[PDB]
Amino acid sequence: SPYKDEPWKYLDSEEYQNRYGSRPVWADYRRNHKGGIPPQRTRKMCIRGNKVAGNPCPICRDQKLHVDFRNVKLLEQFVCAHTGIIFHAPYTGVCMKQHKKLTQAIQKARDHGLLRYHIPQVEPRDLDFSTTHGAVSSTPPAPTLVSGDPWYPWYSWKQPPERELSRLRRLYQGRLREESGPPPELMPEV
Amino acid sequence: RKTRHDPPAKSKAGRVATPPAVDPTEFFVLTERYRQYRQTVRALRLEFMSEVRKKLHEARAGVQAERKAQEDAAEHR
Amino acid sequence: PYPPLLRAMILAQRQKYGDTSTEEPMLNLERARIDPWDYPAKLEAKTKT
Amino acid sequence: PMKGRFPIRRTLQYLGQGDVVFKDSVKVMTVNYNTHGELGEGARKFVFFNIPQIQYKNPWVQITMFKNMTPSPFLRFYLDSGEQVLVDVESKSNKEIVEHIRKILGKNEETLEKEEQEKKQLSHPAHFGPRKYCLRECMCEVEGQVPCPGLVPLPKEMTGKYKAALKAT
Amino acid sequence: RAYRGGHLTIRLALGGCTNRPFYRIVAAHSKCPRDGRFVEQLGSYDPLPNSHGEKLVALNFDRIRHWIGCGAHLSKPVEKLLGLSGFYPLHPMMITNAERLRRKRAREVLLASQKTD
Amino acid sequence: MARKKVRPRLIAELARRVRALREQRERPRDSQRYALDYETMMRPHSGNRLPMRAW
Amino acid sequence: HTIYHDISLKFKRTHIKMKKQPRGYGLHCHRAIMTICRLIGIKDLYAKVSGSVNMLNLTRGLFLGLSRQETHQQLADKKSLHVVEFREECGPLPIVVASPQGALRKDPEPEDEVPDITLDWEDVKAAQGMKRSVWSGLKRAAT
Amino acid sequence: RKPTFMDEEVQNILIKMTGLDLQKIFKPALQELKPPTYKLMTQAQLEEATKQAVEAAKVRLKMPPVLEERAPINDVLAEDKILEGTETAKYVFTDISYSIPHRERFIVVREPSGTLRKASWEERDRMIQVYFPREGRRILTPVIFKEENLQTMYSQDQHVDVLNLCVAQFEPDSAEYIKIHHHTYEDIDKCGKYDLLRSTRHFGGMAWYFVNKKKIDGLLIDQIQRDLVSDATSLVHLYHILHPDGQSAQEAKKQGAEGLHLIKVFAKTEAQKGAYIELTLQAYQEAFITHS
RNA sequence: ACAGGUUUGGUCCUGGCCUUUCUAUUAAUUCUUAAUAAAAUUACACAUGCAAGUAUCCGCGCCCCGGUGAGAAUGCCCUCCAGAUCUUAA
Ligand SMILES: [Mg+2]
Ligand SMILES: [Mg+2]
Ligand SMILES: [Mg+2]
Ligand SMILES: [Mg+2]
Ligand SMILES: [Mg+2]
Ligand SMILES: [Mg+2]
Ligand SMILES: [Mg+2]
Ligand SMILES: [Mg+2]
Ligand SMILES: [Mg+2]
Ligand SMILES: [Mg+2]
Ligand SMILES: [Zn+2]
Ligand SMILES: [Zn+2]
Repeated sequence: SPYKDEPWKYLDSEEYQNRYGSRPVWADYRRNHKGGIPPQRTRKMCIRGNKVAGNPCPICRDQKLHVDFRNVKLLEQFVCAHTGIIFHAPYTGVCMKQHKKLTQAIQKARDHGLLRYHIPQVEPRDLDFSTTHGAVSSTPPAPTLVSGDPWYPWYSWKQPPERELSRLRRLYQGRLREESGPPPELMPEV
Repeated sequence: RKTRHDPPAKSKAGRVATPPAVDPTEFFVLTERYRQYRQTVRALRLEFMSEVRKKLHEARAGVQAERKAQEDAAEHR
Repeated sequence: PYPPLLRAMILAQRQKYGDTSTEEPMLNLERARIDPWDYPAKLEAKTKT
Repeated sequence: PMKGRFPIRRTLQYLGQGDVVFKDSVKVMTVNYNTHGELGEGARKFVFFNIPQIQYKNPWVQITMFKNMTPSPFLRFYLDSGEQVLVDVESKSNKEIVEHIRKILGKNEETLEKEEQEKKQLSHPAHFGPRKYCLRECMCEVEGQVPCPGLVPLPKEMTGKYKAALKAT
Repeated sequence: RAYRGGHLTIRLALGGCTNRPFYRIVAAHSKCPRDGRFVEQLGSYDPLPNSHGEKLVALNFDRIRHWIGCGAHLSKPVEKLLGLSGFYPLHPMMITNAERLRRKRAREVLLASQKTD
Repeated sequence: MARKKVRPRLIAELARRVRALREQRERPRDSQRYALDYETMMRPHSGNRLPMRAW
Repeated sequence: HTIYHDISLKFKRTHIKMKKQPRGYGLHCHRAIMTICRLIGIKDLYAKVSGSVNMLNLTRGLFLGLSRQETHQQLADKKSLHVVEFREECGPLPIVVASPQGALRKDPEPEDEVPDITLDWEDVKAAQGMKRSVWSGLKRAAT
Repeated sequence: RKPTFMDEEVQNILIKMTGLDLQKIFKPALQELKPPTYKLMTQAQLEEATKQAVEAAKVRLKMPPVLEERAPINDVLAEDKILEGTETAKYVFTDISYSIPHRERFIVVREPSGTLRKASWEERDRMIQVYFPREGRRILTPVIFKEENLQTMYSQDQHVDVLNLCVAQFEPDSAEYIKIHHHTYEDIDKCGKYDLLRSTRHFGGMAWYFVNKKKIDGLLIDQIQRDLVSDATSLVHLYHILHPDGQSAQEAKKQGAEGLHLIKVFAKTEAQKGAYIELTLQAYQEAFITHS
């Protein structure tokens, strides 16, 4: 591809109109299979390194066709103009590595307004809009909240009495541990 | 796990559990908070039991249930 | 005092029914008395009345 | 299907479109009709068409028919309390009997609507589980959260092997 | 299945994916397995934060209070999440763990100050 | 549950009576039940070891 | 692009059942019926051949069924009523395609509460979703 | 007694000014298709079908509620200093209950600093979308709503789709909702694309925005050029009702002019392109009087 | 099933088989890394390690988890629940 910057230029160029014309890129492509019904799984990847795996895909046979979310005329050939659904790989004839990328490009183009799709009429989320309820409005703060005190007074670290400390140390002999007073208020950083 | 009819292992047949180190100044201040929290959760459980009783009575003999119980028989007659 | 979220729930419950009473709600601890672990328990069978 | 006189009355759509739902008190419906005379034409058409419609939506209610026992066609509903509702039909058409039955003993529009609205509550959109009961299996598929490891590989800083290896040194 | 006893417990069933835990808050029997038969699912917990740096937690408070009034017990992480939410008071285990973390930070600062000079 | 081809098991019912009789006749007396070896801190009846804080 | 009405024809020993299809169901028929429709002009069609599969009888029965079609205009002429099309996507919009040219009869048609139609079990299964055949939902090539 | 968008005196006029165009209302979308149905009907039955279709299109043309910008949520329920750095991320708690509305759900957040506050709107709506998803909503902000993609979608004259997507995505009382609505209302009357909103369910909304922004020149000339005299004499009445204190509303009362002169008086009193409006009215007169 | 091959000098009809699609186990050939899911011959017999501990003694649980499908056409769904467990005065 000489363009490498504008995939839509090739679709309007002359060398495309004389080859494909008004017919989609997968018009004359026919996929071979084993019996009367083709497999539900198409070729995984048709280009391994530099070797082409025999009969190439309609997209992969001409390297000037770039899969991109900008050139919508190429992606429109893979979406039914009536049902608005994505053509599957057995329907198109492309390899799965390109079919997944085409699905991603179609979604990216629909997420950019470039490709049209159905937009249903949806009613609003809430039947009534009430901003007066206590869920979204401000609540009257607690007297312990406006004073700067914890929600429960026993949340703070209180020093136990020395008699209780001795009563605990008398019963927990042998397993005694180093004492530790109130922890710091603010934890320093590294 | 094991079963009631399985004998214990030889490595733990003569094994006794060992308690860890105990810090009293922390253990007491933790047990007091334990009690202050357990009384609060007990009160909250009692509040929830009262709410459940209220809802069960509203569902059994409620002023909304009796209206239907009467109007259905009236319309039936 | 009630916990913060439950306090907000209670303040928003009666507010919808037209109750402008800004009185502080408290949780009662009358029946919340519990015995310590050193309190010995009974060993007889409970009578289902 | 093809076999039978009216193959349409043996389809799921025909049996589902019949909106005749009794109350919880009706238990037995004894329909006694005749096979002669121009009068019992409505009762015969009712037995031929609307009996499966009612039986499909009332599976617990017994429906028993009788032919050539009394010269007057009638229906007899046996309620749970023991009250016997007798409905005589002599010249009523097919739809008239259905409307009369729905008027005398049936579920109202509001009665059906409240029940079908309460049944919707059991399936909750916020829960998680299999596709049979919940809309999502693993929370990875949520657009905002972290994707599933089988679909998107997790970075090395989040792998449990890297955390178990950095702690060894 | 039929059990000999057990008590209703509101716990967290760890049903998720490898290196991606996912706890479903559920009230179930105590003698049933973790991801086994349950009574009612109430909420969900996501341990790993999303792109917004938020750990999503779900609580069906109306059913939670109903089951607790019915006599369901709670577990340690359930109590921790309830204390973080504010439906229940903060757990003393969380308090003492915060205190231990502050003491560890203080010891780290002291060691960094004594190793610098 | 309740079938027509249910066999009336009698051994399962007789074992209940046997074990009920053996529970009362061979009931270990509280003396040797609470007997205690002050050397190994092991109960000779059940085989449990006492905790370390009670030593 | 499609045929007017569903045609269920029975030739000598070949039973052909062809159903009308929208713009999105293009020529999902036998490999010979598709070849014939591609030269006729039909772009969307579904057809099922049961019984015999003889090529000559298949062609003759297909042509007979396609020739015995009833145009909307002829139906409106023979019934003196408006042929109102109700597109499922266009909602309750009463689209009119054919008008009964001539004497417009003001007598309403007899509304039958139960249409005595001759359905087929092969269609009842498709309507109820009982078609568990693995060859039914296979992805095939394009037209 | 400030007239609101939900008032009958405004709604009955907006419906008449929008009008009923079934050929655009019941338009085949780009979804799955099914074979059509056919049935023989009389002329009376055809009229009944058309009136039922009108009754159904009323629901299609049901207007979306337009509100003001909601106040940001900033309220602290409790403060815990012991949670200064115990956690790295913040915990978002959402109350799940099918029997309560969404406007009354408690969406709280415990920050890692130790505070427990209420969540803002952008977080509350996101959590409501996560725990109760509806078709047409994206958890994250879609990229199409940026200036580039939005300008491209405007150039592709998809404003109706833009509005139907924004209404489904955002709340009608949020900030970005009003932002995008005013942005597309700027472009439609900048480029003169009022016809794209002729029979949609947003014509009332754009008219109610234009009567508040006092930009009626383009919409008025576009309504006059389409031979719509009733839709203009109804718009001038909406303007007079919404702005009672004004020379345009007082001169009309003191003159007692008819609906046809209500446009000329509005073009003379408070119109910017009054000469253009007068020229368009004269061109409409010299054509309609001669042709009918 | 959108079907195709196959009888006969040849045609039509009836008709069975196979091919065409999708999943799982084994065997042959080949083979480079990660992640995810799953590891499935055996109710044939087992060497060895671990899987039930807690606690100031009391007590509590000790096929609960987990494992398997030999027997049972066993069963699916629906009323009633004795009895057992948690909190209460109920
Ligand atoms: Mg064993
Ligand atoms: Mg796993
Ligand atoms: Mg054959
Ligand atoms: Mg032969
Ligand atoms: Mg192998
Ligand atoms: Mg080998
Ligand atoms: Mg023990
Ligand atoms: Mg098992
Ligand atoms: Mg047997
Ligand atoms: Mg019981
Ligand atoms: Zn390829
Ligand atoms: Zn996952």
